[PDB]
Amino acid sequence: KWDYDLRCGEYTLNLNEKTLIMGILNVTPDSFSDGGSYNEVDAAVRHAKEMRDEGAHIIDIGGEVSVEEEIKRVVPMIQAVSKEVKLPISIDTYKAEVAKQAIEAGAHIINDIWGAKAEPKIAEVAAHYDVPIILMHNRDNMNYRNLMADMIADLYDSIKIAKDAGVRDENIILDPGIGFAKTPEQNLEAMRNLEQLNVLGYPVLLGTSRKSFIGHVLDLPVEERLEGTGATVCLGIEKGCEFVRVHDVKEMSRMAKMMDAMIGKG
Amino acid sequence: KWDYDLRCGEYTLNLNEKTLIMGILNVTPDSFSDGGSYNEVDAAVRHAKEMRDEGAHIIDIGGEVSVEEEIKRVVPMIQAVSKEVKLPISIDTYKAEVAKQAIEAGAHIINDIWGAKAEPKIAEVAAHYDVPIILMHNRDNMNYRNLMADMIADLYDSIKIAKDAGVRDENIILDPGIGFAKTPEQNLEAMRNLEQLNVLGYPVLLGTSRKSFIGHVLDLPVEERLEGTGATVCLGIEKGCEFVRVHDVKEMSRMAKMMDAMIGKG
Ligand SMILES: C=C1CN=c2nc(N)[nH]c(=O)c2=N1
Ligand SMILES: C=C1CN=c2nc(N)[nH]c(=O)c2=N1
Repeated sequence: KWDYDLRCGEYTLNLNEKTLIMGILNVTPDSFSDGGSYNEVDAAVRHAKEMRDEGAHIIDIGGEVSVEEEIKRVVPMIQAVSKEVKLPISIDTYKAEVAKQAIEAGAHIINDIWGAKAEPKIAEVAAHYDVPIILMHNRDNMNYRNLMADMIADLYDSIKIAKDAGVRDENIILDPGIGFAKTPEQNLEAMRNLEQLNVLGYPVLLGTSRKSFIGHVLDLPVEERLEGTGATVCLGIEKGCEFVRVHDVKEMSRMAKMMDAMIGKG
Repeated sequence: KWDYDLRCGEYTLNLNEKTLIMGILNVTPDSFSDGGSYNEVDAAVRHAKEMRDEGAHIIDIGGEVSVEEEIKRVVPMIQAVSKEVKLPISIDTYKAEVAKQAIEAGAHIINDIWGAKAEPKIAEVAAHYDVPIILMHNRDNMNYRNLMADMIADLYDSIKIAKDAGVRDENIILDPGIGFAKTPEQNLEAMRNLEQLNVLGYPVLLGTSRKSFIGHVLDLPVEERLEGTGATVCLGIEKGCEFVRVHDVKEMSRMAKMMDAMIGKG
């Protein structure tokens, strides 16, 4: 199906072998420093190692409240994790300056929850360093005419912005942005029709881990949503996503591996 | 989709509302009695109550090594669970005599892992008491020409046997019999093509809980197969099964409920 591998730098990710697991890194900050402290960075490195050991294929590191200090927080973490954990790293920001810094520090993938709409300059950064970028569907409103058709239009608006900056098709990944700009019922609708994103011809990453719509369905708090997240990950993979962004790496990695075997992946 | 409810006796089960959960009852027998003892029956009642509280919609009670004493073991359990747990009960046997007894004792559904091929008389019992019967795919060999097409042929051979005895279409349920007469790779194939069973027009029940093919994929022992079973339950429901037969009721009931919401069931 995919005639190219995801090229990340020192690491390369096969898209046909298996559903690739993106581990979400804890960011419990130090109430005492501007960022960089030992307790903060060591908990971060510790979490990455655990996630690596539980089957994560990528570590996702997020800083999100001002620009200049977002770098201070996230830069020291990328430096330590990239050094001590042999996995590609993605920076969860939508800020151009931030992204530059993070790749500078050793991040391999950009993760923009605004799909280059918040700060289009980020796309230039992406093209510049030749890294893969994740373009999530988002918008500042919920007034959809046709949810799915609008998501695809919105997404395509991100691709245009990215290609116009020189981003290669092979370094583009899409995300339906579940839990963003969508009502609980709209979140279910996107899930139910996720396979439509495939027509755009790009690897799709899904991120539904522990989110409120799972809560709204099950009536369960964030810590009780492991079975709910599992359902959305299974249905996601059946509908053709290549990546999942989860908190419970051990559990999700197991279901993902079983789905893969069943649906003939790899 | 289904224009009739599953009529069980005092209980009636809706097929359109939700994926219905079948709890597998523990049968740890008393090494000291022929059957009926307090420790054996009380653990049984206790397990049923827990499963009811965890969201089970049916309790499945199995005796399986001789005919005359299978009744001794399973009859006292049906009597106590039917009295103390307000849920329909299914008897997991393939033996005509056994089935008669169990419904006599209060069981509402028959669960035949040989699909009326081991003892066709069971079908007569089913028609006689007007109870729903589950016809599982099975055979004494693994020499398939075309797995799916043979399963459907084999299954249809069970339906013929059942209808010929007077069983009404509405009291017929099918099961692909995962883990029976199939290699691990064939178990994955049946899973991958489960939606084909739908053309026969009968509610389908899937039973994959903790089975060896999950083990063969994950390389994990029976007690470590909760995420693996979860994958097969999610994919099952997406492919249109109306029932699942699981051990981990709390967990499976949660994923099933989330799938239901996502795929527009209910
Ligand atoms: C809460 C968050 C933060 N960053 C994300 N990034 C991506 N790509 N997808 C998500 O669902 C997502 N959720
Ligand atoms: C191990 C067992 C015993 N009885 C069963 N009964 C049904 N209907 N389906 C199964 O998968 C099944 N597995």
